[PDB]
Amino acid sequence: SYDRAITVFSPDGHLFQVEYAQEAVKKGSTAVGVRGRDIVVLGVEKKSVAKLQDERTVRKICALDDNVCMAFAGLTADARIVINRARVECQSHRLTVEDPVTVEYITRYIASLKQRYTQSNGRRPFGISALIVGFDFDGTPRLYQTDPSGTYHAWKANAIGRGAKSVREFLEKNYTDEAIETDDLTIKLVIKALLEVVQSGGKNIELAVMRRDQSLKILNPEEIEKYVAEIE
Amino acid sequence: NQYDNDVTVWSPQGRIHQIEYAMEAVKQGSATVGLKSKTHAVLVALKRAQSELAAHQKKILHVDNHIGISIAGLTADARLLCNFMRQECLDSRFVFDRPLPVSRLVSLIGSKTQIPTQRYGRRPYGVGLLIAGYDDMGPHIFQTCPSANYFDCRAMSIGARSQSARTYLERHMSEFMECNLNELVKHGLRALRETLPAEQDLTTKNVSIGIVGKDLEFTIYDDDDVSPFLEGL
Amino acid sequence: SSAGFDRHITIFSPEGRLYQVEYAFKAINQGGLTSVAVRGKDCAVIVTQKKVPDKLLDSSTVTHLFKITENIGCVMTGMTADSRSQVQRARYEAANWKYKYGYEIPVDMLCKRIADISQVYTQNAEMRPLGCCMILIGIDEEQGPQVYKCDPAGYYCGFKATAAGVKQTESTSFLEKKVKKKFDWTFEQTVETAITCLSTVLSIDFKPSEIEVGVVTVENPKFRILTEAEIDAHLVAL
Amino acid sequence: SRRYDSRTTIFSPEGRLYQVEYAMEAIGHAGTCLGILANDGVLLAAERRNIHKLLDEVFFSEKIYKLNEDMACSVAGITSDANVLTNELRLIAQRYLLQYQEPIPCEQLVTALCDIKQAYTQFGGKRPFGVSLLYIGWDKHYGFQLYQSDPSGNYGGWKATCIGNNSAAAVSMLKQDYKEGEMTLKSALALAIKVLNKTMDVSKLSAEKVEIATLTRENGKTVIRVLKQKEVEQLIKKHEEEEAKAE
Amino acid sequence: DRGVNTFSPEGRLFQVEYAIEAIKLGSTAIGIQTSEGVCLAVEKRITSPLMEPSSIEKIVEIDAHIGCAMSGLIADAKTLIDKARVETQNHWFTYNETMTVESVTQAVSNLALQFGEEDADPGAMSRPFGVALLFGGVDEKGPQLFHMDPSGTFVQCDARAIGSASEGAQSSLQEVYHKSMTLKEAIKSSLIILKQVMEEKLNATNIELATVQPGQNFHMFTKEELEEVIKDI
Amino acid sequence: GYSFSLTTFSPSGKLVQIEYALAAVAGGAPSVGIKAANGVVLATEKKQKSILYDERSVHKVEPITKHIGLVYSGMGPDYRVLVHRARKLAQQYYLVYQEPIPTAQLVQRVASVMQEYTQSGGVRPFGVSLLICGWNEGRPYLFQSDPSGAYFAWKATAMGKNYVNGKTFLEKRYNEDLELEDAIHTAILTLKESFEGQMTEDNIEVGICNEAGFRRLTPTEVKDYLAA
Amino acid sequence: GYDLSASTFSPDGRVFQVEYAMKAVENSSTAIGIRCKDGVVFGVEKLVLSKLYEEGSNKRLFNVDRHVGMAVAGLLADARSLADIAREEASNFRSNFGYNIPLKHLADRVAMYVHAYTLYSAVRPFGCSFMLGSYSVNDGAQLYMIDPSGVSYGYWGCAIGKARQAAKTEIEKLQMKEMTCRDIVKEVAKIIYIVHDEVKDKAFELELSWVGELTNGRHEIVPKDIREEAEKYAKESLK
Amino acid sequence: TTIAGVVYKDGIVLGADTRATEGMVVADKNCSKIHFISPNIYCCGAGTAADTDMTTQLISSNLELHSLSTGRLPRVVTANRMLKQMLFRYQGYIGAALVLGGVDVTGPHLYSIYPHGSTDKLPYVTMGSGSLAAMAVFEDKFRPDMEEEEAKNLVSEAIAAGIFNDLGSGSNIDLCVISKNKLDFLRPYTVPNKKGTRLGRYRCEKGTTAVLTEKITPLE
Repeated sequence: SYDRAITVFSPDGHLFQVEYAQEAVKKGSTAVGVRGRDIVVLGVEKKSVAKLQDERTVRKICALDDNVCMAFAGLTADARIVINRARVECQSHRLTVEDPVTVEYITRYIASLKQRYTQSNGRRPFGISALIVGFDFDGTPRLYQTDPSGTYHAWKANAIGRGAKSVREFLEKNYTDEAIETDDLTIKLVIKALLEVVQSGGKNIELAVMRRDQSLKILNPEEIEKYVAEIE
Repeated sequence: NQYDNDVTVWSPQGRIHQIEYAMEAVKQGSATVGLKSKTHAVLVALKRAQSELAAHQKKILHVDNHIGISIAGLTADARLLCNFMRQECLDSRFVFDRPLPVSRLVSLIGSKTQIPTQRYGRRPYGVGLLIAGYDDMGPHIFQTCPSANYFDCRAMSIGARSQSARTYLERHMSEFMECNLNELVKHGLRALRETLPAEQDLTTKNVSIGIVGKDLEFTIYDDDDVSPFLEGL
Repeated sequence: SSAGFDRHITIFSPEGRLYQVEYAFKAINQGGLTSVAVRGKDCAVIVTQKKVPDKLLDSSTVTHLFKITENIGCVMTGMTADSRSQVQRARYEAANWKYKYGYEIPVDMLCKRIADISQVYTQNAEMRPLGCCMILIGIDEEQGPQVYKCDPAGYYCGFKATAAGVKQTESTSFLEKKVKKKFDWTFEQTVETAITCLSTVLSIDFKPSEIEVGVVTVENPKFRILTEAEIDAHLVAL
Repeated sequence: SRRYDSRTTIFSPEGRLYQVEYAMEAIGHAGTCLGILANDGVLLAAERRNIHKLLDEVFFSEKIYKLNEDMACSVAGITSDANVLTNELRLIAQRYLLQYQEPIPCEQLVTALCDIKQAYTQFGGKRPFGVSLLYIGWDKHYGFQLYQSDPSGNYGGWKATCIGNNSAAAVSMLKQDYKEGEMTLKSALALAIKVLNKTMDVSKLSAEKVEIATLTRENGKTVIRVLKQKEVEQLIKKHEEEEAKAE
Repeated sequence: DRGVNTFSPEGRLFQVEYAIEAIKLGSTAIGIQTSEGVCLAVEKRITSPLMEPSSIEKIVEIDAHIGCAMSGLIADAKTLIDKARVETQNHWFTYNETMTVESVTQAVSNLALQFGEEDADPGAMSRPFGVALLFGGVDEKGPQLFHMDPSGTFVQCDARAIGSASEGAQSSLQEVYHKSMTLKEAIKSSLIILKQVMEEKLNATNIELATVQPGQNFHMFTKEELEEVIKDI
Repeated sequence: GYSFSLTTFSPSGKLVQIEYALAAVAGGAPSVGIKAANGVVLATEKKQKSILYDERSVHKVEPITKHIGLVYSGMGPDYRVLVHRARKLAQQYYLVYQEPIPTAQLVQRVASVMQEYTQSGGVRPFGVSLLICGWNEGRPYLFQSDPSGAYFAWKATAMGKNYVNGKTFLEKRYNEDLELEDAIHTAILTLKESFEGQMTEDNIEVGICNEAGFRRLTPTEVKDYLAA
Repeated sequence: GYDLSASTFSPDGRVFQVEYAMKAVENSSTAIGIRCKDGVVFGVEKLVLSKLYEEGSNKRLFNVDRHVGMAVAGLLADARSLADIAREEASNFRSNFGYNIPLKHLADRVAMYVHAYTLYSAVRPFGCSFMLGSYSVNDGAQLYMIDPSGVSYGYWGCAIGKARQAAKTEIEKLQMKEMTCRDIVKEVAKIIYIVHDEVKDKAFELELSWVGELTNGRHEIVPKDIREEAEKYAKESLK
Repeated sequence: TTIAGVVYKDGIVLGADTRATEGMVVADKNCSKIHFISPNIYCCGAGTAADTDMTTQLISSNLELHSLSTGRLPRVVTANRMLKQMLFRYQGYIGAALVLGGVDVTGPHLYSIYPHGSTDKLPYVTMGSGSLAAMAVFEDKFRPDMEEEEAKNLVSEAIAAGIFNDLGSGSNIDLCVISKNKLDFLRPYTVPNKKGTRLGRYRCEKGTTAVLTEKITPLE
């Protein structure tokens, strides 16, 4: 087996591999999500299509289980391993507890994996950051962001990838209790945040809204454009 | 340049540079001392004061009834090597089913310290040790170098300003043969006072003294139990 | 040239020369000795120098001639630390033949398995190629005398007149000159031929104490060392 | 010993991997291969870099390396690394037959591979795969499929794309000539040569330097048949007649 | 460039010297040991208002009578808190008694400085723990407060200041602390120092308090009871 | 053992290590095979710097199986590794399918063994370019295995020193209608281009593979072919 | 960078890590022994660093087996390492064959273990050099050395310490093969006292042991009665 | 099953039946109990056929590396110490009973290999279920240093003696002859009895069988 020291301490206490892992996800796609009232809205940005690509395989937004659905940004490869692992653990809690997972219990496991690979020998740290949305047994919306350092935090709204700080500035200003009440305004808030970074116009994004009754269904591009003419 | 960063590289002078860097960690730290008399052996350990609010340190551990140890330098490998003696002394009651002679204990520790020195990716234990024990041959005082070398001393001091402490040991060494329970710690206290700064003083709070002997089992004495032993200052 | 780790470990040089193998060629020169062997028809002889610089040395326990098997001896030139390593190995190789395969191992199969171990060194940077060169003699039921050599490079190529050590280069000129006369001086006196080699290039003419000779014959297939008195029997002939 | 380690798994100060960056340079100098997804089926193409005459071909193909009864691949890169990838896919695709007993979907097969391709880019301290290859196949649900697997393990669906040398200008020319839904098995064969003529230095191809295999379904079963040299040469002449009329 | 185990001319062990420098970049936490109990206050350092403060807890419950406090990197902290929760239950596995606070930090400090890059373990730490931990609880010996060194050194501290504000705060703790202080007096006196070192405005939102009493198990103060102390300051 | 690879990609992205591996084969003993209609002829140059060497032991052309044999250009000990491997990979076929192994099958197994030492660390690649020939399904087989592990099907190729110039004479005169007897003549003429010396019956080891199987020619039988 | 590795041989075909380890003996105090008719006498000059050491500490005389003793030189750390290793083949050889291990045998076993560490760079090669000796009916007096590279030579005499080539100068003229065990003690200490350095070094302790017919083939330390005869003879010869 | 062998002047002779019976019912009358080890050395078999089969090829490939690496001819005693080494590892689980014989540089050698690993050296040995009746013939007419035709007459007389006695042997007699140079192997050496000619005709006319469904798939 390969046993070597990859992530080691430096002067001031910085970790190079942990800091360099963030540089990968900051250069990826921009993923934005908002925690609403009865609905959670999440969407990602697509680089390019040019009619030659299958829109199914380029999807960043995935589904860990019925209640919890996770999307990622940045390097796509590493996310494939986590999603394959997490979906196994979505059944593990349903196995023992006989209840679906919460947004925290699926995040702790994903946070625990990133911790182990920022420390243990021979394994490089994940260069990915994910935004996990889901509802509890009571339908309370929850959003827990995962970090490549292995920690996690909660957010009403936040962005990852390119322009994550610029979009966060737009989210703090326009977030109101009236936006989370109206399903439209909740969806419109996410679209306006995604259109700020995109200067090319059109629809470069794949928008998916996950409700309670009839959970999540990915919105068709015509349904996405339906809300573009209203905000234009 | 490329010598100091590897454990198994031999210096052009023929020594191990890593052992030279392993001993410096022991030479810099809290000071401890130990002694042995005819029927008894007494050790004195100074607990370095980091702040007035917090407790100073813990420099002494209980190995077995007839064996005890003081530690210096790093606490990590200290308790590590202690856990060895914890199991080895219990193995003495398992296999031999008697008190383990201290002469054999220094050989087992030496075999444990030599393994990481001879392999790649393994640092030598950076913890100096001072062992006090008793057997049918009488009390003994053994010094454990951070290197695999084993020492046997009548007296010694491990810590900062240990030269002045050894200087005091070069005088009364002849008087250490005949002493009672009071004169034992009497030499030990003033021995530790030589390592203390000129602006400090030896009190009951910063002193920890283990005592093991023929009819006296090893027992750690806190600031309260050392009151009758400091009256000779 | 040396680019990066070429010189430090075993990897392809820009010319693919395997510098570590070339550095092992000069490892035999550290001993400063020389060993020669020449095979006859019904006999085989090994004549090499035994240097005793210190009178405190025990001449019986210090030798380059070791018993390998009943019918096969050996002489080695190089670092004694590397020398003694092949001793137990070649014994492990031959005893595995006598147990599994179940009979006496030929010099060909005994020296072939040695190169299988030596080739492991060239491909692994963890372990260094040994600088010892083995020279074995033995009597075969068909080919008769068998002289095979294993170098640090892993060549089991068999010789007729053998040379080793620092003088291995110039000593061939004495041996290559023998291609005229029949079979490179193949007699029952071949013992005298190998003695002449070492004395010719070094211009010494060793005494009976400085010569050690193993011999295997059709009459005596077992490997045997000759006493200093028996060495003088050949020395008085010249 | 850390002194002799090249540190392949360390991240760059920009967040990349030096071994994965140079892996794309490998396939950049390798042979050019392309593929087209159509309604009637799926095809491929390859530019053989060996023009020597005495070279033979023992078992019908060279770089095709049929993966299973339901699909094959096309590789551009080091032939060595491309040989193990075929050995691994043929196992996993048959491990599907074990665990499933259906035809394996092209989306599921590329998954299990690109997940194994990532391990060498993650742990083990070993160099990654230097082969960026393609897939042609058919499944029960989405039908004919074409995928592109990078050396890093990130794959995506492609209707028309290119790999190997000059894939940049290739794909740029495929955007104009491709049509969604109107691609048949025939017209897609004739369009593939147009790119192969501009990429290759010579004006015309001898059909020996190229190999085209067709994948379609007939009588409820998928049939994979490599086009014979006569079938390729006759199809090249059809493209030669169109070039004379267009000028 | 260097191995996992390397000593300098001091022989610190480089990696720990760099691991301690990571604690100085973490949040500030100050515990206080009084006769009534031990209070723990940790600054959350909320970056943006959209962050939910209820999801971040740097003070977690370990045993019924024993809590936890962390500072610096939280990533490694989420491990030991799961390990310490086992160690507390490991004492219930045998002795059928509440685990002494002394043996808690004592057992958790054993895993400190267990690492290596050569044949150590199919997986294990490639770097030591860069997290500082403050453990506290009330046992039959009374309330106690401990501190953990990345080198594994554990020490009992009446009042300890860690984090980015640790410099200059330990000098302030010596003046304000006494032996007659009650639990409520230590609470208010702690937040006053925390309010000065905080760059933002201290309020019931970003502050986290917990108390342990001999008659009351581990308990936390919600935003209501937190504001009561804020109003008094 | 070092787990990390000793061979990594260049910034150019050609692997460096196997690129320097071709420099080793370019300096080894040349070997030229020829594929004929009824069989295959193999002849290599065995050079011995002195008569002191014994040529009744070392064979550059050694039988792998009954119907398959192997000639090499490159390092001696690296070739010894392959001989033991090529013969054991065939026993994995023989113990299982109880038939003769196709040459196309045996070479592809060697191609996988070539790569394991190029990628995995602690081990260097092989510096030997193999040439394997066999007779199966009534068809001749002549292959060449590069150090990288990419098998190339050849008819008449050239290895060793001046292998680029070796293909010259082969491309000049080569006929597919030739038979086993006619192919032996052209096999010597290729090595006869530049021998840097005088070739004799002991300076060349010839072998053939056909319906009769694989074997080697004694120095006496080769002398008949040395009359030209 | 040829020095750094264990593995490497330098363009001259020389292993530096063994040579760098060989210098560990030249920096160590003198320990010598003499091979006589009825056995072999061991001796060690033990440097006293401080007077606080208990008498008999830092013991350089190891007892390997009933007929085999050990006198170690160089670093005491690696000396004790091969001590217990020498106790392995000692307890092994008798657990299988059932004999007291002949010194020729044991000299082969420990030589492979020392050489096993010179092949790899993952371990540091042992630089210590220790002496072994045995006396038996068949073998008689036997004295062998184990080099830091794993080389084993037979010796009629031994000179090891800070002074090596200078110590064998007086060992050059002995004629001890005409003398018996109890008469070697006067010759041993006589060589030890004259090679001591009174400038850098200050005080030393004399520890002597031998195996012979008077000991019935048992390895034991010389009693103080005969030990005091050293200073009563060898010290008087110093003048 | 009855296998036997003898040692004549210039070589040895092996023999075996063709009858392989599963339980009390005959299975294969074409079965070959004699197997090929090396060109100069062959081996017989008895007991469990499948166990002897695979064991034969396990040792056969091992001698292939031998003969090819050594370049010389394999020896009888060589393969003999392989069988008892492999059978001793299984402590008698494998019921393979083998008879090994051949001509090496030393000369003719014949061995008897028992399942437990016991090996003997004899000029004649008999194994199998009919090893008893077959041994009785060798205990009578065996003469040292016989001729080639004298051995084939003695062996075939012993095998046929067991065939006419033991129930597990018959249907044909197989022999093998190995000399120092020439080699002779005749599978169908002697057929003791042949099947009688059928009197009536059991052939049924086409269409007498009821067929429900029929499918025909063409091929190239």
